Amino acid sequence: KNRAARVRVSKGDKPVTYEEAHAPHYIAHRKGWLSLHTGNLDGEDHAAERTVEDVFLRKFMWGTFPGCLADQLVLKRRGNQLEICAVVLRQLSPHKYYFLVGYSETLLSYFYKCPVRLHLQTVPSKVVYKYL
Amino acid sequence: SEYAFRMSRLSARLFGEVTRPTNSKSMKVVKLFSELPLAKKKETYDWYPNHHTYAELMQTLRFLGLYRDEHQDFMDEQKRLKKLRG
Amino acid sequence: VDVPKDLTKPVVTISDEPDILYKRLSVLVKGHDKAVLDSYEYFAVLAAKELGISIKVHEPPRKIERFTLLQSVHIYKKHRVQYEMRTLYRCLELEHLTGSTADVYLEYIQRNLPEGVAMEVTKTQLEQLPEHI
Amino acid sequence: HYVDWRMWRDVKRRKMAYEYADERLRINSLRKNTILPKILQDVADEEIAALPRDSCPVRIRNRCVMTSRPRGVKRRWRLSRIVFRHLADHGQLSGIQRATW
Amino acid sequence: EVVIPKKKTWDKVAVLQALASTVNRDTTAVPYVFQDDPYLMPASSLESRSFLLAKKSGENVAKFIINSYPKYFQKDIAEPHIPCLMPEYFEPQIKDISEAALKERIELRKVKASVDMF
Amino acid sequence: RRKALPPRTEKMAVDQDWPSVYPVAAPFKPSAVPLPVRMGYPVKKGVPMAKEGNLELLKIPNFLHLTPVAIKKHCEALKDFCTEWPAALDSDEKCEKHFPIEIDSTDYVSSGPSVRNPRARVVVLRVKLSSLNLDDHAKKKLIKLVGERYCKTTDVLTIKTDRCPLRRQNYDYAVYLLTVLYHESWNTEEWEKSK
Amino acid sequence: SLWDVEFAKQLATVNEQPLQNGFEELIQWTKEGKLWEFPINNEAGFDDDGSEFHEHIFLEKHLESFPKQGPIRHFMELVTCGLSKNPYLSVKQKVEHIEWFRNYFNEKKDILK
RNA sequence: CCAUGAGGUGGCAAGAAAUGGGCUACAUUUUCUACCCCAGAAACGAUAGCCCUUAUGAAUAAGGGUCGAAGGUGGAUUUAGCAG
Ligand SMILES: [Mg+2]
Ligand SMILES: [Mg+2]
Ligand SMILES: [Mg+2]
Ligand SMILES: [Mg+2]
Repeated sequence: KNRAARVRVSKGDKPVTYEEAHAPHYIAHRKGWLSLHTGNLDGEDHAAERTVEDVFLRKFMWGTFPGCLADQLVLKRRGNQLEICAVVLRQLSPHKYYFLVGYSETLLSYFYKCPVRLHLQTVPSKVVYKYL
Repeated sequence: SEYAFRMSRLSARLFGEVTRPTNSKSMKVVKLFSELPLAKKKETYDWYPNHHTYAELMQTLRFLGLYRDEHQDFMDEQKRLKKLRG
Repeated sequence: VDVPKDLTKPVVTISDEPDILYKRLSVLVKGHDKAVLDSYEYFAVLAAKELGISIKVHEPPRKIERFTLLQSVHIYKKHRVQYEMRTLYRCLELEHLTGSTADVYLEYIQRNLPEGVAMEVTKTQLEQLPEHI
Repeated sequence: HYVDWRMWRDVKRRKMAYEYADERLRINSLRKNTILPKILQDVADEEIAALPRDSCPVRIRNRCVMTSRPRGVKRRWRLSRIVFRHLADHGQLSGIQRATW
Repeated sequence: EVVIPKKKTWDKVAVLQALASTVNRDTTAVPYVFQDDPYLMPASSLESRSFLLAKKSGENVAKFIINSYPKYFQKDIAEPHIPCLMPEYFEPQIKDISEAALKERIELRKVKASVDMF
Repeated sequence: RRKALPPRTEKMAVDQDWPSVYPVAAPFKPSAVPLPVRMGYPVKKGVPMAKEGNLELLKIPNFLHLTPVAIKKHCEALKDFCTEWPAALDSDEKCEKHFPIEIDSTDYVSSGPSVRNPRARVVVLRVKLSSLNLDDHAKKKLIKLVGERYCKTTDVLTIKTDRCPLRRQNYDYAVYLLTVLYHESWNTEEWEKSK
Repeated sequence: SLWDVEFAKQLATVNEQPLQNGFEELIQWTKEGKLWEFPINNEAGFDDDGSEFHEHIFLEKHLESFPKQGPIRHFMELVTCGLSKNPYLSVKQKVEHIEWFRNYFNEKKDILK
């Protein structure tokens, strides 16, 4: 019995989505990697820096867009430019959405001295994979 | 042979290395000042970005009141509870 | 209906210095997804065909590195957890390729990267003999 | 705001070792060389001995960044095995598969 | 004897100018500055104005935070140093009439100039 | 309160400028994409998840941009800019005859903000001595000096250069090294004449 | 010149308008220089102050104040060898190394053994 | 919460003893020599100790000389194993 990146089976009255529904030994078989970079490949370096920085990205963005997200993010790093993809709920106003988007994007660009972009997909209610 | 010895001398004079013979404790200096020390290599100097910077940034940003820190809300709520209960 | 009249074309100058002659542009793409690698390779070969240059491709073997971790935290030497990093190689060689063609094609592809891929250029260019020899 | 005072000490040691890395290499070469005067070698030895503490790169330790665990830390990723397993299970990092071969 | 094509020189932006002129404007699509999803899709002039103004206000907020706490972003992690990304410094130096006068035209205000004339 | 407009599927016509609606790399944006393709582990008596909440299509790399039509268009556009290779050079023997001194550098490119990487300094070069030396004494001298930088099977002398961090510094050092090496192989010494 | 710059920035503000294309965004990023300059030579900048391979490797001109046989000569020749082998420490760092060594054995010149 | 927190010097980390897991060998299928398999000799065994050298360190490991013994297949208390 191993407990790792898996949700306990409940009565069947709580939504669960694809990524946490599937096991961590199903990552490459039936999932995709959340972060996209080449530091893990051979010949590259700074993999520790990549991991720490992208973990900080995820933390800061999850906590600066609280209550609207319902799933993990998608990071896409093609050379210099960084891209983020999020799925959120239509809870708060588009005013707040755009304001926080611009604010956080400017902060990340200024901090990492790097071109950053981010996109968001609104959903009325978080898509459930199954009821476990 | 002296011929091969002088061949090596010329090759060293051409490619940079010392022509005169040298011991291993003398090539020590060569390879030391060739390869940088671990203390100077950034692998040791910068083992990770500064928790100082990160935590100070997030603390000031909470003081601004934008990042709803769940862990900090937990901590200070239980702090309030303990200071209420004595 | 909206079709522009005068298409703005960038300025170009043919400097007096002659362009460099690359003997071989050998690019090596390292990836994690063989399908993504195949798509990128199709893209590259189609671009090279449309630009009018020779092409060739072959797939070096998959390289894997694994290392064992203790599955639990405190005391469990029997039960470990394993991982593997798989890097997949793909090569593309281009011969009889001019310097400016190299510039334009590499700019195109370098803007057309996907994310999870590493790209290694090896450029082979011939030149004449020096004057001091 | 480091994880703990042992991490604080380790970072101080690393900083000192870096900001006196060159001089240590120079005098260590001047020591370990053999053909030079042995009295000069001894001078360099006593100079190294008089150098301050926390200045050598041997006292530092390749600790983890997240949980401050000294042992079971990979030099490449700099993360403890536990946090590595954490992130691999959460699929946060890229291009790592379970070796079910 | 031998034929060699002549070398050419391009601007870093010229290639992308070509790529852009290659493609026409998107049809039946809002500006690229606006998002793509339908909920965030600005569907009126006044609301779109307010939206990109909120974005500009976030940009100004970013400027304010960076010029209020420069030391946080002081790290030049990126290999190419960029003053556009470096934090901004409108800080008068120590009392120095000559250097203060030279810094007048750098600070772009009037109180410093009044004090310097004084 | 607010309500989102319906997706662009019905709005987009059947004849449509896909290279224009997707000029550069961008997310999948199912609201804009009319294709109903799904991807996901189908549940028992079920099917994969719909394209809307299918974040795994975003996880995987994205190639909706740059369709085959887009690639055709951009290559037709850049055909005017790209130059042509000399027709006289159509074989490797002819190319190495015209320009014997081969030289090659290399470097990776990886995702991240920084771009320097030590391997940027490495370079190597090659030249066959069958046609360059034109003599025997200096040839024997040079082959005695060099230990393994040569290989007579394919008949090319190869030498690397990374002693300098800059590629141009490595290049200039290799050129000057070859020059001085030829100048020093030209002459000889009495201990070399005595063998 | 000053008022010319004022009028130039005014004209630039009048010109600047929001973009509509990712290609235009890329043009802007390359304008401010954050976007990498293809081809990636990994050396766009950092030319080592126009230093040269001979300035890096040949320290014979820096080595003048001691004979060509002594133990200080031996040590400093090995130093120059190692420095020339090291590419990244530039001519500056090499001359600071040699300066510190000069100071060392000249302040310990009381021996000459 | 003048501390049960924090900072800097040192040693601590041995065995009268029993036991566990691994290495060496209790021989001639062994030991040595060149090759790894058509040969020739011996009739073995120190990964411990003493001395010296070397690797990095500011301050254990490998190598060289000496020491050349214990040791004589324990069986059903019980370990691993169904083929590469
Ligand atoms: Mg188990
Ligand atoms: Mg240590
Ligand atoms: Mg205690
Ligand atoms: Mg030691």
